[PDB]
Amino acid sequence: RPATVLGAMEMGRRMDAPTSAAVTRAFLERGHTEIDTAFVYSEGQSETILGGLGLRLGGSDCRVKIDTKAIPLFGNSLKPDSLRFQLETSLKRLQCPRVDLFYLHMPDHSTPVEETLRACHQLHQEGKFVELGLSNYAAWEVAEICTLCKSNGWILPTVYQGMYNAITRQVETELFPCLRHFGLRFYAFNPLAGGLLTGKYKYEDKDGKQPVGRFFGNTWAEMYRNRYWKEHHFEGIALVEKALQAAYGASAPSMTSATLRWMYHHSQLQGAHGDAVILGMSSLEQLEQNLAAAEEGPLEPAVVDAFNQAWHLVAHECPNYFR
Amino acid sequence: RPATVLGAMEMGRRMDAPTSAAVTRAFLERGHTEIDTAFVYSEGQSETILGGLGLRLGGSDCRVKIDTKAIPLFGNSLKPDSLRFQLETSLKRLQCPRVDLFYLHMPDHSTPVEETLRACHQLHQEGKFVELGLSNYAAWEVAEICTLCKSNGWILPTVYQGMYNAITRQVETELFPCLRHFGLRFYAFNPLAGGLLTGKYKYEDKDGKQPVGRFFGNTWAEMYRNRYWKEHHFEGIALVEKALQAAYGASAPSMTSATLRWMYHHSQLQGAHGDAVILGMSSLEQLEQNLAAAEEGPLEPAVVDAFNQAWHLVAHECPNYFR
Ligand SMILES: NC(=O)C1=CN([C@@H]2O[C@H](COP(=O)(O)OP(=O)(O)OC[C@H]3O[C@@H](n4cnc5c(N)ncnc54)[C@H](OP(=O)(O)O)[C@@H]3O)[C@@H](O)[C@H]2O)C=CC1
Ligand SMILES: NC(=O)C1=CN([C@@H]2O[C@H](COP(=O)(O)OP(=O)(O)OC[C@H]3O[C@@H](n4cnc5c(N)ncnc54)[C@H](OP(=O)(O)O)[C@@H]3O)[C@@H](O)[C@H]2O)C=CC1
Ligand SMILES: [Ca+2]
Repeated sequence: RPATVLGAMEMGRRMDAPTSAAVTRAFLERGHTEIDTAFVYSEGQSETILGGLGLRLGGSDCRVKIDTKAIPLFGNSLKPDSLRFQLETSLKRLQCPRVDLFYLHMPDHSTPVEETLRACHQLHQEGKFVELGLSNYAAWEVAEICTLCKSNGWILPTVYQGMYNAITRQVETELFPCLRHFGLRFYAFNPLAGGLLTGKYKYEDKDGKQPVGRFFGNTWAEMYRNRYWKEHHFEGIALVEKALQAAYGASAPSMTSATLRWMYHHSQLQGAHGDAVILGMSSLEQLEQNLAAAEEGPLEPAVVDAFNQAWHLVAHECPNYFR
Repeated sequence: RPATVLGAMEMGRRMDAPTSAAVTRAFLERGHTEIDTAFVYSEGQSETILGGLGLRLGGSDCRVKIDTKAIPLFGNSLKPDSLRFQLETSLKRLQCPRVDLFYLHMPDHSTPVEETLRACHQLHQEGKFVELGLSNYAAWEVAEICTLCKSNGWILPTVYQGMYNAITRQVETELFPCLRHFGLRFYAFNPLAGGLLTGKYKYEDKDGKQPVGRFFGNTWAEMYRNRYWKEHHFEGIALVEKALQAAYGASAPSMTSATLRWMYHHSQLQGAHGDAVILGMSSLEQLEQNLAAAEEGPLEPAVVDAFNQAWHLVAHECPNYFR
């Protein structure tokens, strides 16, 4: 019931222009509608690829919805001037007059949030975007922002994009309550923990095999290792894999599939409120594999219990949902 | 360095009028200053006892600072009218014209927070209290409240009273950052987890011994059991007890003492910001025992590591700091 959005992060990085176009064709041919990219993804090659797929983005004669973000990393801030530069560039790349969703990618702890939101309003007034979004803000920062917008009559954020998966559930305690209260819908990223929950890695690979992927041989490799590559995580994947063979046997699904099905059927996400899962992939064979799992049904209760047991294993060493 | 406040919950319940007066005398004779009670504590007998100790409370010729609260349980709400009835009664009981701190005991999910705060302001304008407080609100509810007060020119809350102890640290992740941002000081309750961290119980008592205390034979017995009486908690106390004997030997302190010393020396509480620990007791022998531990010095690092290891044991099954 929960929506599916296309994660365009690896477009320009692991997937070339052709592979990315193929993936977008596949995604849309399953009736899905929305795509997530960002100013910063693959040095801007992501937004430029999508902008050149002739999707007439931002138009009225247009079925596809597009999402982008502005960050306060590198030279950039979320101060008014930088904020504009980043969006205006995203637009020129995407070859469109406006985006459907515009996120603040992360908190800019050096810029008062008031200044940023006023600037967001002024940009909304100019029709550069439809909906405002937040990502990686703490629950309480969201509460502040929404209250400031109500009282200053600025556009309220209506979508939160956050780190959520079967073995990473910090968002549940405070963020979700908060989001439901202020009426934001939640879009999940890292739904496979970068691929860790596909079960294709073993802990001992950090010392030896080091397979070129999300966790090895790129700029952000180490960050992702500090996030998800813990011993207790690999215990938890094993625990689920054993529970899968036990309850399903020979007919057992891949735990790529199991992990995605957890998000769609057994998480706190709710189709009713417009929540979505942002799917990640580095290849077409992976997307087809994942889109299938999206449509698959719910899991036996004994497996959902095992996921829960695995989460309890790692909860103490869980990464923060906020920067 | 962190302050000490007297928990007056058991006054009228486990401690009679005489025992409570004795405890207040002892507490003040160590140079401490502030006392925490509530409208609801022991059906009002707490506030009435304190009011009859001739402390000339709320007066100018008065060394002691007094704290009370209004709840939205039972008939009561935090709507303006109820709010007044509760405070006005607290005053008549305490025999004083104003309280030094006035908490909203818990969130009233059936009353818009705006209505409540306006009423709090109007009551502050009338000089019924000095400082406004919150308790058991989610970090993000606090952020909302403070922002509404700034923008509506109402009194801001300046003290948060929250559930905090060596084996219960959920407040650390989001609440504390938030509190430091809005300038609230934190007062810890449940510092001994209701007495569980005194190490006087063993898990197997629920089935047999059931010793009349915080955890047995009262209205709230079962709530406290659902909060702290878990198997993994008792593991953790054992882990600390072994670490104490290991690093200190024969000269090892009681882990009533160790637990309190953790709050005062090794927690996130900071004397600098005016943070405090609210001490609980059901007898005078307990208070003298605890007040001693308050003044004791810091702990060996190997023991602080053991507390940390114990917290990691129970973090997944940790009670929420918010209602
Ligand atoms: N702003 C934010 O806070 C964030 C937003 N996002 C957005 O959300 C999306 C989701 O995040 P992401 O980390 O991609 O989510 P995932 O947890 O699903 O990670 C996707 C990764 O998992 C692996 N994978 C994908 N498909 C398969 C498969 N079929 N079988 C085995 N492994 C597979 C791939 O890793 P590998 O290359 O190792 O094979 C792929 O790169 C991103 O695309 C991006 O648009 C992402 C990160 C941050
Ligand atoms: N803001 C809020 O929502 C809350 C506020 N409060 C406040 O917090 C204060 C402190 O909380 P409280 O839970 O009472 O504090 P603790 O967590 O320290 O628990 C106190 C209880 O533990 C036991 N105990 C005390 N001293 C000893 C000792 N020396 N050796 C062994 N056991 C001991 C006693 O329980 P027993 O005799 O029954 O075994 C005592 O009644 C309260 O008094 C109250 O003012 C309390 C709850 C909620
Ligand atoms: Ca282990």
